[PDB]
Amino acid sequence: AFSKVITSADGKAAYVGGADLQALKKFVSEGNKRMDSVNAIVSNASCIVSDSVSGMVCENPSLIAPNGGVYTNRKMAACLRDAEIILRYVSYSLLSGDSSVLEDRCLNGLKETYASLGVPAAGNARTISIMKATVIGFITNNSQQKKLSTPAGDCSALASEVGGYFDKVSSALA
Amino acid sequence: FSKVITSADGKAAYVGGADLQALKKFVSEGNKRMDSVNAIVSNASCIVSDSVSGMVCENPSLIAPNGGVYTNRKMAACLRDAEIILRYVSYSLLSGDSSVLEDRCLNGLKETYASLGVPAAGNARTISIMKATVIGFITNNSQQKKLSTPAGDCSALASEVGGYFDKVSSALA
Amino acid sequence: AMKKDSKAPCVEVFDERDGCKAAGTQKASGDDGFCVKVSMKAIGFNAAEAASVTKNYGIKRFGA
Amino acid sequence: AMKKDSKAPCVEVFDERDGCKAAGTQKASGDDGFCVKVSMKAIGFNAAEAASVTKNYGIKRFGA
Ligand SMILES: *CCC1=C(C)C(=O)N/C1=C\c1[nH]c(/C=C2\N=C(C[C@H]3NC(=O)C([C@H](*)C)=C3C)C(C)=C2CCC(=O)O)c(CCC(=O)O)c1C
Ligand SMILES: *CCC1=C(C)C(=O)N/C1=C\c1[nH]c(/C=C2\N=C(C[C@H]3NC(=O)C([C@H](*)C)=C3C)C(C)=C2CCC(=O)O)c(CCC(=O)O)c1C
Ligand SMILES: *[C@@H](C)[C@H]1/C(=C/C2=NC(=C\c3[nH]c(C[C@H]4NC(=O)C(C=C)=C4C)c(C)c3CCC(=O)O)/C(CCC(=O)O)=C2C)NC(=O)[C@@H]1C
Ligand SMILES: *[C@@H](C)[C@H]1/C(=C/C2=NC(=C\c3[nH]c(C[C@H]4NC(=O)C(C=C)=C4C)c(C)c3CCC(=O)O)/C(CCC(=O)O)=C2C)NC(=O)[C@@H]1C
Ligand SMILES: *[C@@H](C)[C@H]1/C(=C/C2=NC(=C\c3[nH]c(C[C@H]4NC(=O)C(C=C)=C4C)c(C)c3CCC(=O)O)/C(CCC(=O)O)=C2C)NC(=O)[C@@H]1C
Ligand SMILES: *[C@@H](C)[C@H]1/C(=C/C2=NC(=C\c3[nH]c(C[C@H]4NC(=O)C(C=C)=C4C)c(C)c3CCC(=O)O)/C(CCC(=O)O)=C2C)NC(=O)[C@@H]1C
Ligand SMILES: *[C@H](C)[C@H]1/C(=C/C2=NC(=C\c3[nH]c(C[C@H]4NC(=O)C(C=C)=C4C)c(C)c3CCC(=O)O)/C(CCC(=O)O)=C2C)NC(=O)[C@@H]1C
Ligand SMILES: *[C@H](C)[C@H]1/C(=C/C2=NC(=C\c3[nH]c(C[C@H]4NC(=O)C(C=C)=C4C)c(C)c3CCC(=O)O)/C(CCC(=O)O)=C2C)NC(=O)[C@@H]1C
Repeated sequence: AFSKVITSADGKAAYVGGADLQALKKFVSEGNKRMDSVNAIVSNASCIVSDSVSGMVCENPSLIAPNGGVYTNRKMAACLRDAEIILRYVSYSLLSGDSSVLEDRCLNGLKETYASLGVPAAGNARTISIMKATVIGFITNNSQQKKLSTPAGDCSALASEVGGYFDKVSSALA
Repeated sequence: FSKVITSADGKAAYVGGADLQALKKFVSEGNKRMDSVNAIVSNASCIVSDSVSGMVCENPSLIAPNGGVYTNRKMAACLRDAEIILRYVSYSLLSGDSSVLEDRCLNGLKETYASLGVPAAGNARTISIMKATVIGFITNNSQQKKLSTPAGDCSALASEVGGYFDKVSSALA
Repeated sequence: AMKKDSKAPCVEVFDERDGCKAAGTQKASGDDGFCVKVSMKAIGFNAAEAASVTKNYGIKRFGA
Repeated sequence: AMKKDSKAPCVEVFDERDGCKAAGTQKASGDDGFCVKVSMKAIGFNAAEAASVTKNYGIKRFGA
């Protein structure tokens, strides 16, 4: 449905509403909660990313010292960008109920690229674990400052699913 | 930058280099002033959301039926106005004067809000919190984020921007 | 393959059941208030956020 | 007069003294890294943020 968007030369937007969206919500499990879950990620993308990268640094502040992985704002900004890219591919995996595109368009070759550039794998592992923790926290009403504007209920199955997409990233970059 | 504003043209103006070096001679404390404007605009979203939130939390009737910000549109319009006001204040601080804030934001605004039922007490709380937040950043009293500036005293610019917020408060009281 | 072009799926979810419609925004067929949008965009660098994290990483936010 | 068109001066301040340049962003004359941009823009509604305030207004944030 949105697969055309992934492959189009310029990625112009596709939209799904009305009866086509009714159908879409039937082909993925827990369609309504799933949409709230995707919304939680993308609506909070900035804070998810900045909190996770900040925590990788506060646990290992040599990362912002000379020779460190996010020394200088150019590298810091590139790291924040990558964390958003990864988060966004995870958001799309949760929308679609599978990880084919995350695996193909995000993870395939990424370790090799980080190894060539010297991006520290231990830092990457911590950034991912925090993004995972933050997203699951939102979805399970364990976020402390901001709660989601949803009907109250249990989203544990979607939390486990999105956790598995983050684990695909962590495993690929280990 | 008056051309940008005088006309509805909608086009951006840019100034850099020796041009900006000169412009900074026409306002006091040019460099700290640019840091102060940057702090306002870089944090605009959180300044606005914290101030409108503080509004509601002291008077939660405002989001009950018949309240000033009940429904998403009314809340969104309020957040929008709070950002409009903050941005006119940021422009006053960039330029060192309040002429545009008065002519293009305040002139006629009390009367519009009277017609539409935008309550003055709620506006007063939102402005006071935006003022406190902005001064907090400029004076190193923000607790979750600090500015990336040399350490120094910015009390004079804090008092100047406080005066701009006070022009808004006085207009809308 | 990861293309190295910084492009990622940008998903947007809409719930407009209050009936508040912004002009110009009807992009698919429907009258129930729901829509999902996906585009492929290059994710940009954000110097302001990089500056902030470089300064403020050691502050615990959001009761984390 | 307030034009009731939601338009406000949108100021952007650039400090690019670290020498990092983005393609297509040089809009003024200068090599010292500094630039100020001003444009008049209609300030838009953010329904997601309105929803968030409606849910979350009573939580104190930022050591406020
Ligand atoms: C998106 C911002 C946000 C809102 C809003 C909210 O309500 N919660 C939010 C973020 C959030 N963060 C976490 C978990 C962690 N965040 C960090 C980094 C910070 N801890 C530090 O020590 C540090 C430097 C001083 C930080 C900056 C860490 C380490 C975690 C824990 C990661 C883990 O492996 O568990 C969450 C999850 C819920 C929680 O409160 O812990 C959320 C929602
Ligand atoms: C932009 C967000 C932010 C960051 C980041 C940061 O480091 N400080 C930030 C905001 C900020 N807020 C204030 C002051 C106030 N904020 C509120 C609203 C909240 N108080 C509530 O009771 C409430 C509902 C539960 C809120 C939401 C208020 C009332 C104030 C005080 C205003 C006053 O008259 O003093 C500041 C100023 C410094 C501080 O920590 O108080 C800042 C920087
Ligand atoms: C974990 C994700 C959350 C949690 C989520 C829940 N959402 C529930 C019902 C629900 N959500 C929507 C909006 C959603 N559907 C769409 O099509 C789109 C946009 C395209 C959106 C944003 C709807 C329509 C519904 C049905 C109920 C209603 O409208 O009131 C829900 C109830 C269970 C269920 O219906 O499966 C839950 C639990 N709730 C939580 O507390 C955590 C934080
Ligand atoms: C309250 C405002 C702050 C405070 C700010 C200070 N800034 C100081 C010097 C300074 N800042 C800049 C960047 C600024 N000038 C520009 O043209 C632009 C972009 C267009 C910006 C963002 C520069 C270039 C300078 C001078 C070079 C340097 O000092 O690095 C400063 C020192 C005093 C002074 O120069 O007047 C201060 C105190 N510091 C604080 O602690 C509060 C939070
Ligand atoms: C390198 C990757 C940096 C980074 C640089 C970026 N700057 C972006 C927008 C931008 N920067 C300026 C200032 C520059 N232009 C000038 O004419 C002068 C002085 C004469 C300077 C110092 C301007 C005016 C602009 C906006 C252009 C406009 O409004 O028309 C930018 C954005 C590109 C995008 O959003 O896709 C970038 C990436 N950003 C980083 O994180 C690193 C540290
Ligand atoms: C009324 C003033 C509301 C308000 C509504 C806004 N929606 C905006 C963007 C938007 N909304 C949709 C969903 C809508 N279009 C459809 O085709 C369908 C169903 C088939 C629906 C339910 C879409 C697709 C879009 C994006 C339009 C596009 O991608 O071309 C919007 C603009 C946001 C902005 O300018 O930043 C507004 C203002 N927003 C509010 O706060 C009140 C509550
Ligand atoms: C953040 C948690 C990391 C960190 C990240 C860095 N990545 C750097 C350059 C870079 N990253 C990619 C992968 C990115 N591009 C894509 O197209 C996609 C998926 C579609 C992804 C996830 C590429 C291709 C590149 C280089 C080419 C480019 O940037 O356009 C980077 C700069 C490193 C350097 O120049 O030395 C950083 C800092 N670095 C860290 O320490 C933490 C752990
Ligand atoms: C927020 C702290 C308030 C709150 C504010 C509301 N304002 C509403 C509508 C509105 N606001 C203006 C002034 C605004 N437009 C401009 O062009 C400029 C400056 C250039 C300003 C500051 C106008 C003209 C209007 C009506 C037209 C429109 O919405 O575009 C509003 C909705 C009222 C309505 O729908 O009639 C609200 C809720 N409300 C509160 O309770 C707190 C105190």
